[PDB]
Formats: sequence, C-alpha cells, structure tokens
Amino acid sequence: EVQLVESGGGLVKPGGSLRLACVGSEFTFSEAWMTWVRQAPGKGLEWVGHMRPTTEGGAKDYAAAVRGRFTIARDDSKSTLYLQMNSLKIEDTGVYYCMTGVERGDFWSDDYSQHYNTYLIDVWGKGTTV
Amino acid sequence: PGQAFYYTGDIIGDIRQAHCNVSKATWNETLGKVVKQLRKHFGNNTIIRF
Amino acid sequence: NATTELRNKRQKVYSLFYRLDIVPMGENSTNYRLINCNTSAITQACPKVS
Amino acid sequence: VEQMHEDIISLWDQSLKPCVKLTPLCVTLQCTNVTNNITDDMRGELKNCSFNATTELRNKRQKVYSLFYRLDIVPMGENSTNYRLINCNTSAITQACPKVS
Amino acid sequence: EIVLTQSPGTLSLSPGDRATLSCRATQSVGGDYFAWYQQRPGQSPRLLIYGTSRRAAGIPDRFSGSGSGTDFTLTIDRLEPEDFAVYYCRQYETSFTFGPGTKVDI
Ligand SMILES: *[C@@H]1O[C@H](CO)[C@@H](O[C@@H]2O[C@H](CO)[C@@H](O[C@@H]3O[C@H](CO[C@H]4O[C@H](CO[C@H]5O[C@H](CO)[C@@H](O)[C@H](O)[C@@H]5O)[C@@H](O)[C@H](O[C@H]5O[C@H](CO)[C@@H](O)[C@H](O)[C@@H]5O)[C@@H]4O)[C@@H](O)[C@H](O[C@H]4O[C@H](CO)[C@@H](O)[C@H](O)[C@@H]4O)[C@@H]3O)[C@H](O)[C@H]2NC(C)=O)[C@H](O)[C@H]1NC(C)=O
Ligand SMILES: *[C@@H]1O[C@H](CO)[C@@H](O[C@@H]2O[C@H](CO)[C@@H](O[C@@H]3O[C@H](CO)[C@@H](O)[C@H](O[C@H]4O[C@H](CO)[C@@H](O)[C@H](O)[C@@H]4O)[C@@H]3O)[C@H](O)[C@H]2NC(C)=O)[C@H](O)[C@H]1NC(C)=O
Ligand SMILES: *[C@@H]1O[C@H](CO)[C@@H](O)[C@H](O)[C@H]1NC(C)=O
Ligand SMILES: *[C@@H]1O[C@H](CO)[C@@H](O)[C@H](O)[C@H]1NC(C)=O
Ligand SMILES: *[C@@H]1O[C@H](CO)[C@@H](O)[C@H](O)[C@H]1NC(C)=O
Ligand SMILES: *[C@@H]1O[C@H](CO)[C@@H](O)[C@H](O)[C@H]1NC(C)=O
Ligand SMILES: *[C@@H]1O[C@H](CO)[C@@H](O)[C@H](O)[C@H]1NC(C)=O
Ligand SMILES: *[C@@H]1O[C@H](CO)[C@@H](O)[C@H](O)[C@H]1NC(C)=O
Ligand SMILES: *[C@@H]1O[C@H](CO)[C@@H](O)[C@H](O)[C@H]1NC(C)=O
Repeated sequence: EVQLVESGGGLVKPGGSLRLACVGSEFTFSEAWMTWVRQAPGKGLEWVGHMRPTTEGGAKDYAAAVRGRFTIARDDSKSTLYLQMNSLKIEDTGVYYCMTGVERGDFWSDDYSQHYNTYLIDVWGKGTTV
Repeated sequence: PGQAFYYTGDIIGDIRQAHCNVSKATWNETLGKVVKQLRKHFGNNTIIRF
Repeated sequence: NATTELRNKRQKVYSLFYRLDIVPMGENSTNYRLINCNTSAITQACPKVS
Repeated sequence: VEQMHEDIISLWDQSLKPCVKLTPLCVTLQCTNVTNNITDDMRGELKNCSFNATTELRNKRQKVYSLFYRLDIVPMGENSTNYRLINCNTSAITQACPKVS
Repeated sequence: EIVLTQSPGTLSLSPGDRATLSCRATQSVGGDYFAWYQQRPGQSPRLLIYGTSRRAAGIPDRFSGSGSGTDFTLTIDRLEPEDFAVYYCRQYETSFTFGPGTKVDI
C-alpha cells in the first residue's frame, strides 16, 4: 500500500511559525517528486511548492504567495518531506496535502528485445489542517 | 545490429501460378524410348503404365 | 511486430507470405505463425551467395 | 609481411573470443552536458548519458549512467537528447577483457 | 506564471448523462504537462487523467480527455452518483497551479 501521511497541522497566531511533515511509505522516497498543495475552507487547490526527486538533483520551486516565508526540505533516511512555515498569516489556514507519483512496472527482457510496461499510482495523503 | 531481413513487400500486376512447360511430342517420344528399354527387362507382350 | 536496431524499440511491418510457410494457431483465422517456430530456429540465406 | 599481418590479426581476434559481448547496451541513451569545469578545447567532448540496462535476472532492470566521449555516440530521434551508440547500426560490440594487456 | 480557468462553474446533469468539463490556459501548456483531478468534497483530490489523455492506475474507463495548447477537455461517458464532485485542472510545466474547479451536480 503506497501511502503518504501528513502531520503537524494546527493554527498558530500570525507572526508565528509551524512545521509540517509528511512520511512516505512503500515507495522509494528519494525517487519521488514531492509537492505541497493546500486548501483553505471554501477555496480550491492552491499550489504551495515542490522539490524534485533527490536522484534528479533536488531542485525546488514555490508559489509566489509563500516565497520567502516557507521552506521545503527532505530527509530521505526517514522518508520524510518537511515544510517550515515562518511568518504565518491568517490566509495560511487550511488543509495541507502531501502528493506525489509512483511509476511501478513489470520489466521483461528476452535476448533480442526488452520492454518495461509502467503504471502510475497517484498517491495523496489525507491532509493535515493548519 | 547490422542484420537485415528481406521480404516480398507487394506484387505488381495480377497474381498467377508459377508453371513449367515441355513439348508434348518430345515428351511422348522420350517415354516411348523408355518403354522400349523397359520391355527388355520385363516381357515383350506386356503393358507399361505411367 | 519486428525487433529493430535498438532493444527498447519495435516496428510494425507487413509482408507477403506463401500459405505453405505459415500455420494457423488455435483455429483462429486472424492468428498465424511461421512453420519452423515450434521446431528448430530458421536461418536466412545470405543474398550475396548464389 | 603478409604472414605477420594475418597472424597478428588472428591472435587479436582470438583474445576477444571469451569476453562479454555488449549487446544489452543497444538502447536509446538520453544525453546531457557534463557538470564540471571544462576547458574550451573539451567543450562538447564528453556527454553524460543515462540508460535502462538488463541485469542478472531478465525480469529486472537497472538505471545506469556513464560518461561517453562524443565520438562514440550518434544522435537519433528528433536531433535532441536521444542518442545511441555508433556501433548499434553496423554490428554488435565486444568488450575487451580487463585482465588482458 | 500561466493561469488556468475552468467552465462551467457548475455542470448540471442527471446520473447516466455525459459530462464535459472545460479548462483554458492563458499560455500554451505542452500536453505532457496538463492533468485533471476529482475532488469529492471532504476528500483529497484524486488524479483521473495525466499527460492530457492518459488514465491513472485504478481509474474507471468512463474517464477520458484530450487537448493541446491552451484548450483542454475532461469528459465522463456516464455519470455515476459518486462523480458529482468538483473537478480541477492542473498544469505542471512552468506553472504548477490549478484552475478554480467545476462542480458536477444534478
Ligand atoms: C528509462 O526508464 C525510465 C522509467 O521508465 C524512463 O522515464 C520515463 O519515460 C516515460 C516515457 O517518456 C515517461 O512517461 C510519460 O509520462 C507523460 C506524463 O508524465 C508527466 O506527468 C506525470 C504525472 O505527474 C502528475 O501527477 C503527479 C501525481 O498526481 C503529480 O505529483 C505531478 O505534479 C503531476 O501533477 C509525471 O510523473 C511525469 O514525470 C515527472 O515526474 C518524474 C518523477 O516521478 C520526473 O522524473 C520527471 O522529470 C517529471 O518531473 C510527467 O510530468 C505521458 O504524457 C507520456 O505519454 C506520452 O508518451 C507515451 C509513450 O511514448 C505515448 O503513448 C503518449 O501518447 C504520450 O505521447 C509518458 O507516459 C515517464 O514519465 C518517465 N519517467 C520518469 C522517471 O521520468 C526513461 O525515459 C528511460 N530512459 C531511456 C534512456 O530509455
Ligand atoms: C550525470 O547524471 C547523473 C544523473 O543521471 C548525475 O547524478 C546526480 O547528481 C546530483 C547532483 O547534481 C545528485 O543530487 C544530490 O544528491 C546528494 C546526495 O548524495 C544530495 O545531498 C543533494 O541535495 C542537496 O542539494 C539540493 C539542491 O541541489 C537541496 O535541495 C538539498 O536539500 C541538499 O542540500 C542532491 O540531492 C543525484 O543524487 C545524482 N543521481 C544519481 C542517480 O546518482 C551525475 O552527477 C552527472 N554527472 C556529471 C559529470 O554530469
Ligand atoms: C522454351 O523456350 C525456347 C526459347 O528460350 C523455345 O524455343 C522453346 O520452344 C520453348 N519450349 C516450350 C515447351 O515452350
Ligand atoms: C504418343 O505415342 C502413341 C503411341 O501409341 C500415339 O498414339 C500418340 O498419338 C503419341 N502422341 C504424341 C503427342 O506424339
Ligand atoms: C522383343 O522385340 C524385339 C524387337 O523390338 C526382338 O528383337 C526381341 O527378340 C523380342 N523378344 C521376345 C522375348 O519376343
Ligand atoms: C510442430 O507443429 C505441427 C502442427 O501442430 C506438428 O504437426 C509438428 O509435429 C510439431 N513439431 C514439433 C517438433 O513439435
Ligand atoms: C568551477 O569554477 C567556478 C568558477 O567559475 C568555481 O567557483 C568552482 O569552485 C569550480 N569547481 C570546482 C569543483 O572547483
Ligand atoms: C552543451 O554543449 C554544446 C557543445 O556540444 C553547446 O553548444 C551547448 O550550448 C551546451 N548547452 C548548455 C546548456 O550548456
Ligand atoms: C550506420 O549509420 C551511419 C549514420 O549515423 C551511416 O553513415 C553508416 O553508413 C551506417 N552503417 C551501416 C552498416 O548501415
């Protein structure tokens, strides 16, 4: 069962800070493209930021709304994704979701040709509310 | 890797059966000679059927 | 589906065959296979050799 | 002269007879520029190529990357990042045995 | 900094009918960078279609779609009661944002 579990959400008064984390299981964490998305009550899906697979270089990007306040980090030995949110505002209240993709597939080679049939397992966690 | 396979792609024009021709009379004379010699091992007043 | 120069690629090819060189599988009109596949592997004669 | 020529070639060929034939490597290779400090005379000389190789078990695959000299590879697909080894169209390549000088 | 929009706000269809959900971009998005997700209210969104037309593993065959450039569509062959959810379009090439979402209702 490929899964993501978010934790750490709660509401912190403006000007404070909160750390979220997401633990992956049953997937090579370091090969995953991890993305934070949030949804405030009554709102649609807002991109927060992401970090590319460790094995592909670990590059990051952020939504303009959180640039300079939020930090994304990973620790592969714990299969954990982190989000450090500094200088919190009321508008940061909402559900923070951890979402990634896992491509698994059945490889089968002969002596004249090889093939790899892949399938994408969309895995989202349940979300933690800030 | 450098290995080519050859095949018939298509046929131009009508499709007909391959065949061989011999002269009818030449073939009949040839058998007559064979029959004549077979009768030296078989009897004279006999029948040879092909 | 023919193999090609690279192992992770395939190509779709069609060709004409004589009926005598192929044998139906499971009485399925659509599916046929080469006669030698159950027996020993086939080798193509070199086009450069008469 | 002719005997020396033929015998050297013959011995050369015999020495490769028991060595691994690298047929598993004829796959498409995705190649990018090398992440290092390259002098002007070496720019474009090396490429960093990744590919999907077979392994000890035929139902398993591994991701491999290596550095190649540009002279050993040729572009393909749409003249972009998809390259292949030069030998793949002409013939299969044999690896020289590392124990043989 | 490409923005996606969606239409209709709400799509009203009986169960068993065919859904058509639109998404439009301000700038072109390569097909391999466009996707749709289904959010049953109260639940995490679920990927239906990725790469414009490719179905995610575990997703029913009634879900399909197509598109290119700035014009993409998600469709459902026959709506089931469980499909009266909010569908969102998401780009992930240069811009990782989502459209506003379209509710499917009766
Ligand atoms: C060696 O092997 C590897 C592994 O097999 C192989 O790499 C794969 O190659 C295939 C073929 O090119 C790629 O498959 C294509 O995927 C296209 C769509 O994928 C895009 O979207 C994916 C989904 O992401 C969304 O959803 C998730 C979960 O909800 C979310 O997190 C995302 O934000 C997003 O919303 C995405 O995963 C994917 O790749 C991204 O992520 C991976 C890490 O997971 C990262 O490594 C990538 O750089 C990238 O960031 C991508 O964004 C799909 O449209 C496409 O379909 C076309 O091609 C097929 C077949 O050719 C046609 O039939 C079809 O009509 C389309 O033309 C195809 O399915 C696959 O993504 C690669 N996987 C990886 C790991 O990158 C190498 O190429 C092999 N190398 C050699 C040299 O042979
Ligand atoms: C040839 O190509 C291969 C890929 O096919 C390439 O290998 C990759 O190199 C990158 C570095 O460019 C490696 O990524 C790092 O891995 C270390 C762990 O060993 C991490 O600590 C690094 O993370 C830090 O930096 C990130 C920002 O870049 C931060 O976000 C992060 O928090 C850390 O501070 C980073 O993840 C990658 O693991 C390898 N991949 C593989 C499979 O080996 C190789 O270097 C290329 N060679 C040449 C000569 O071009
Ligand atoms: C065979 O062809 C030759 C010419 O090449 C011709 O003279 C001869 O009559 C033909 N024989 C028959 C049986 O058609
Ligand atoms: C073949 O030989 C027989 C001998 O009885 C003769 O009757 C017949 O006409 C001959 N046919 C031809 C084509 O010469
Ligand atoms: C058979 O016929 C030949 C003439 O064709 C004759 O010479 C021979 O004696 C005959 N043989 C017998 C047993 O009658
Ligand atoms: C190959 O298949 C044919 C058709 O079923 C059969 O007659 C023949 O005996 C088989 N040969 C071998 C070596 O199995
Ligand atoms: C490569 O050159 C840059 C200067 O352009 C230098 O800062 C860097 O340290 C050099 N790389 C290494 C490995 O020394
Ligand atoms: C990659 O190397 C080639 C030389 O082969 C050069 O022309 C090109 O500009 C380089 N690209 C990048 C992004 O460095
Ligand atoms: C292999 O491909 C190259 C082009 O990259 C071509 O010049 C060469 O003649 C080809 N060799 C064979 C045996 O087809």
